[PDB]
Amino acid sequence: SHMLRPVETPTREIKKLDGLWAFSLDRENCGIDQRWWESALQESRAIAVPGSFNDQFADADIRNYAGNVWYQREVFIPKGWAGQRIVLRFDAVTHYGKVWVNNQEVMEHQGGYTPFEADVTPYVIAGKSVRITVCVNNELNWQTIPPGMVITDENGKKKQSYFHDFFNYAGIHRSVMLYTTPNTWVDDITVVTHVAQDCNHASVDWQVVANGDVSVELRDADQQVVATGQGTSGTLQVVNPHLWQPGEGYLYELCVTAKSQTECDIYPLRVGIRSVAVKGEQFLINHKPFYFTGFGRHEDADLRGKGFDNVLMVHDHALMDWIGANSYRTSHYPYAEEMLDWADEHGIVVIDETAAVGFNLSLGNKPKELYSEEAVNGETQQAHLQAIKELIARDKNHPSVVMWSIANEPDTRPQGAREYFAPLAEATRKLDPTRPITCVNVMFCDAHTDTISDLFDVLCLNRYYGWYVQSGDLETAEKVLEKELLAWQEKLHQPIIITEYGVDTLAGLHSMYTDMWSEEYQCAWLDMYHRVFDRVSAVVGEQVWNFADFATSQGILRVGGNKKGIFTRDRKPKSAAFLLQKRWTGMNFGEKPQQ
Amino acid sequence: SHMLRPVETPTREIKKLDGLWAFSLDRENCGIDQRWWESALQESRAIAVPGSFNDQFADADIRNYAGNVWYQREVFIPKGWAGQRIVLRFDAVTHYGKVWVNNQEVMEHQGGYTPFEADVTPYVIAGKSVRITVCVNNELNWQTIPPGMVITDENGKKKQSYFHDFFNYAGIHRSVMLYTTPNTWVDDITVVTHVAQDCNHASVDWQVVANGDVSVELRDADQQVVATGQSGTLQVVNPHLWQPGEGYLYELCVTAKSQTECDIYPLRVGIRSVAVKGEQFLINHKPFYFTGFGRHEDADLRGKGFDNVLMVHDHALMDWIGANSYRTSHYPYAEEMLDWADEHGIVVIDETAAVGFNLSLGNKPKELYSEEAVNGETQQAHLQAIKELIARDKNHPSVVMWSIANEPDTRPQGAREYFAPLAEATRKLDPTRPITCVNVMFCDAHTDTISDLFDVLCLNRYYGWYVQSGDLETAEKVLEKELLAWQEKLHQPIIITEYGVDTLAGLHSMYTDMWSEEYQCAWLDMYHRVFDRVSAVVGEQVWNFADFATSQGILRVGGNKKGIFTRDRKPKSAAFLLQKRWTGMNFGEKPQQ
Ligand SMILES: O=C(O)[C@H]1CN[C@H](O)[C@@H](O)[C@H]1O
Ligand SMILES: O=C(O)[C@H]1CN[C@H](O)[C@@H](O)[C@H]1O
Repeated sequence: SHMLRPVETPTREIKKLDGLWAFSLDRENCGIDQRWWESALQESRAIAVPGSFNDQFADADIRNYAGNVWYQREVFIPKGWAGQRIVLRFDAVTHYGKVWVNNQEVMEHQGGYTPFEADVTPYVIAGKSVRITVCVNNELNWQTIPPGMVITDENGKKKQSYFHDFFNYAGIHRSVMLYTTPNTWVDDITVVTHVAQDCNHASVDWQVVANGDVSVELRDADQQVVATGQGTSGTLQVVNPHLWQPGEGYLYELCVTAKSQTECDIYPLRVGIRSVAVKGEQFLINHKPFYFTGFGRHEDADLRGKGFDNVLMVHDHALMDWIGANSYRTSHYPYAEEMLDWADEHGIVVIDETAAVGFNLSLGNKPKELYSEEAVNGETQQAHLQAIKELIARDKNHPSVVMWSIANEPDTRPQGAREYFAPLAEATRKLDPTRPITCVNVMFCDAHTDTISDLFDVLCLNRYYGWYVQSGDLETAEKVLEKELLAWQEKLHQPIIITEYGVDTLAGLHSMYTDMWSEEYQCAWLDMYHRVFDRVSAVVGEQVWNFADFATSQGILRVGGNKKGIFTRDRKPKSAAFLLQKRWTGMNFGEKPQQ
Repeated sequence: SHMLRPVETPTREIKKLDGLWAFSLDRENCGIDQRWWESALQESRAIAVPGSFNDQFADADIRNYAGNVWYQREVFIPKGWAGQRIVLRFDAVTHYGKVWVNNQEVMEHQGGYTPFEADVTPYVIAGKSVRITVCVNNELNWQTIPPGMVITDENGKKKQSYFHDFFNYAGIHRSVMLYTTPNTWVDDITVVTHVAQDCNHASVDWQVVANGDVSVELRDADQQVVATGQSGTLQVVNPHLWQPGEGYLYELCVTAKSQTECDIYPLRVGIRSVAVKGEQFLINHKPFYFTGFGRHEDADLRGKGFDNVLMVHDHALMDWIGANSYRTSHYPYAEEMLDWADEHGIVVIDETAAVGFNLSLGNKPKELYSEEAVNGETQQAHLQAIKELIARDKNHPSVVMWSIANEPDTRPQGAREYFAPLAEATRKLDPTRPITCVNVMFCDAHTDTISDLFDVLCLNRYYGWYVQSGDLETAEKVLEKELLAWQEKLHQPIIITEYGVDTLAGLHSMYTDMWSEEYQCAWLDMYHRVFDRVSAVVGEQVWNFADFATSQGILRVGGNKKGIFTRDRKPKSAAFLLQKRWTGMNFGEKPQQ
C-alpha cells in the first residue's frame, strides 16, 4: 500500500492532532458493543499523544493492562480545505487500532510500528469540528508481529505472555495528523541511485504513481536544477555527483509534479546518491569497504515508554556523535521515521529491522514445536511478509537504510525454520533488490547448529560469551568467541556484523575484582570483544547492546529492567561510555581498526 | 497588554510551529551586525522547540553559554488564511526574544515566562513559505526579573552570575504558533465571579474589548445557555460552584459582530470566590487547608521545556499523594498547567519571576535598594512582571492568590517603600484575589517589615536543616515559638510555602541523620506535629515536588535534593509518609488538635 511521508508543499498542508486526548480503559470489553465512539468517552482522563499509555499515570494496574483502551478528541478541519483531498494518518498505533471519524469507521490496522491513513474527505466538512475516536489493542498472539500468548486465568482476567526482552508498551506512540493533497496527487515514488565504480558519475532511476502527467527535477543542496525528466518512469544522469557518504549525508531533492488539465501536486523527495553492495566478506558503500560502529537501540525512556519525542532524539544523537558511533539498528521494530530523516541528513548508517522478534521459545507452558499449526504457521508467515512489505514501503527511499533485518533471534534448530524463512527472504529481495538482507542470529544457533543464515547476505551475530555462558571468565570467553567467529567466516564467507555484545552493568557498582555487574567488568569485557574483532577479517561491524538501560517485563534476570546500557535510562554515562569514545573516535572514520 | 489564550473556534484557526528548528550560538556577538535573519543560519544544528537549549546537546560549553543564540525555521501559511488577521505568538522565550519574518522585525520581549505576539498579516502571503528567525538572549542584570550580574572575562566570553537556587535554563521553553482572527475580533475579556454567602446564588461580571458589537452567552457543562447580555452582569440560580478537588466549569462564548465579519471566543469560567477572614483562607465562604508543593519547571534533557507526558505524569503523582495545591515557584508556569488545574479543581498560588532580591542566601552591591542595584527602574520591570502575569491568568479560577516576590531580603534600607507601590498596584490590576509575598528563612517575626502590606503570610522555614542542624528537638521548639510569634504579630492566615531537607535517594541510616531518607521522614513529621498545633497555619507546601538542577556549588550535590521524588520521578520514602497524612485527612480541612 502506497505510503509517502507527508511534507508541507505549495500543494499540500498538514495539521498535527498531537496533544491531550481523552482516555479510558475498557476492562469489560463492551466499547465496540456500546459503540463508545458515538458520544464522549464516559469515565475518561487526559493522556498525552504521542506516548505509551502504560507509564503516564504511575499506576501498576494501567501499566500491566491487557485489552482495549480508547483515545478521543475533537478537531476543527481547516476552513479553506474545501475541495481538497483530506487524509487522516497515524504514524503508529501499538499494536492494533480502529478509528472512527464521528460515527463512520474509516481505518483499521495491525502492526504497532508503521503508519496507516484513509481519505476522510466524505466524512468531514471544512470549517467544522469532528470527533476522532480510536480503539487501541495491545494483545499479541501467534499471528501478530511480534508473537505472544494471551493467558486467560479462571476469572477471565487476561495476562500477556511474550518471548522478547523489552516491555510490551502500547498506545499512540507517534504523531497523528490530518493532511491534504489536490484530487490529482503523487501517491508513490521509488528512487534507485546507481553509482559508477570510479564514483565520478551516477544515474538516478525514478518510478512514480499519480493520477496525472508526471514530471521531476533533481536539485542539488544549492537549489541548482542538475537534471529533469518526463513521465511515470525513467533515469536522470548526474555527472560529478555529490555522493551521500557516511558521516556527511549530502542530499539532493527530487521534486515530483503530478499535473492534470485543472490542478497540480508537488512532492519533494530527499535523495542520497549512494550504492550498497556485499562483495565477499566486505560491506561496500559507494564502492569502499565500511566498518559499522555504534548500537542496538530501543524506543524507550522514563514516563513516555516508546513515545516519539524531539528533545530525546536531539539528545541521543548528540550522545551517538560524541561517542563516535557511525551506525545503529532499529532493534527490534521499525523506528519513528523522523529517526531515518535525521540519519539521511547527518549521514548515519542504519540497519532497518521488522518487529519480528520472539520466534524462539528457548530464551526463558509454551507450545512444543515452534513451527506448527498451534504456533508459527502459514498465517504467521503471511503476517510476517506483510510486516516486511509495510517496512520497505515506508523506508525504500531513505539512503541512511543500507540493509533490511527481517527478524531478530529466531530458533533455527527445528526443521521448519528453513521452510518458514526461505520464502520471506526471497520475497524481501523482490520488494527491494537494492539492499542486502539479514536475519539477526541468536547465540545458541551457533555456526554448527543454525539452518538459515546461508539464505541472507550479511551475518548479524548477537554474542554474550562471558555473560550467559563462561560467566565472568574473559579467558575462556575470548577462546570461544574467536573460534565461533572464524567458524562462521569458513562456513559462509559473508561479512559479519556483531549486532549485539554487552553485559548488565549497575551504574555505580564498582569492584577491584572486575566481576559481573560492575562498571569495571563492562569495560574489560567490551575490551576483550574488541581485540577478538580486530583479529577476524570477516568482522565489518560492532554494535554494542544497548545504547541505554530500558524496561522489560519483571523477572529474576532483570534488575528493574535490562541494564546492558552504555548510558542509564536518564542518559548518564557508565565508565564504558568513555572506553567506546576512545576506540570509536580514535579509529579512522568507517575503517576496520588494527591491533 | 491584551492576552487571550489562543483556542480554535469557527472563526479562529491555529498552526503550531513546535518541532526541530535550526540553532546556532553567536560567540562573536556579530549576528545583528551581519543581520543573520536575512539568510539561513550558518553552521547550525537541529534543536527541539519547545525546550531549554542547555541540556539538549550533552555539551558543557553550550550548557554554560552566556549571550545570544539564534533559532530559525521556514513555515507555509495556510492558503485559507488570505483576508484574515494572522498573529505570530511565542508562549515564552527565556529571557529575551527579538523576531524577524523574512527580513522584517515584528516584536521584542523581556520576561522569560509570559507570552508575546504581533499581527504579521502585512509581511506574510497565505500559501507561501516564510522564514522565522529569533535572537534569544539569556543574560540577567539588575533590571531583569529575576536579577543577576554578567562578568566578561579576559577574552570577551561572558560568565553569568545569579542569586536564585535554580539553574539559569534559557531558549524557547513553550509553544510557538501562527493563529488567525477575523479583521473583527475579541481582543480581551475580564470576568469576576461573586458568590452570595448562602452559596445558592452567584453573579458573573464581564468586560470585553472588541472592534465590533459584543454579545455574550454562558453555557453550563451540558451546553445549556443559562444567561445572555450585550460590559454587564449575568445572574445564576443554584449555580454549579467551582470547588477545590472537582472544578465545575461554565463556558462564556463572546461574539464580536461587524455587518461584514463575526468572531466567537469561548472562555472557561469557574463560579468561585476567595477571601481571608481573620486567620482563615476562604474559597466559596469555606475554610480551606492547602496541601502539596513548591514545584519547578525542571526535567532531564529538556530543562524548563513544556512537555505533555511530564504534565500528565506529575499531576498523576500529586493526585496519588493527595496534593490539592501548589505554588508556581518561582516564575509563571506554562498556561497548560492552569488550564489543567481549572479542569481538575487544583488550587494555585501564581508567582512572578521576581526571586533573589537578596544578597545573603548561600564583589556584590553593599546596598540592595540603590542606583547600583534594585533601583526604581527595577521596581518598574517588577511591576511590568506583575502586570503581564495578571494579564495572562486574571481569569483562571485555579489561581487563588498572587505572589509578587519570593524570598526578598527585608533588612536593607527602604524595603517597604520599594514594595508598598507594588502591593497597591497589584490590587488595582486585580482586586478579586488576595496578594502575598514569600518570607525568607532569616527574615523572622521581629526582622520583617513588609508582612503587614499583604493578606496571607507565606513562610519558607528550614529549622533542623540550615540551623539547629540535625537536631529535631531544638528545631521543633524554635519552629513552634516562631509560628506563635507570627500569629500574635499579624493574626493573618499562615501558609508554609516551603519546608524541605536535602535527601539523597538510597541513603539509609540507623542514626536518622542529615541527607538520609529516614531524616526526611522524621523531619517532615515534626513540622507536621507543630503545624497542627497552630490555628493560624492554613497551608503546608513541601519543598520541593522533585529534585531539580542548580548552578554548581559545595551546597548542591548534583542539584537541589529536597525533592519528595527524584528528577526521574521515583519516590523517596517521604512520598509514602505524605500520602498517609494528605489522603488519611479530610479534603481541604486542617487536622485535629
Ligand atoms: O540482553 C539481552 O540478553 C539481549 C539478548 N538478545 C536480544 O536480541 C536482545 O533483545 C536482548 O534481550
Ligand atoms: O532549597 C532551598 O534551600 C530553598 C530555600 N528557599 C528558596 O525559595 C528555594 O528556591 C530554595 O533555594
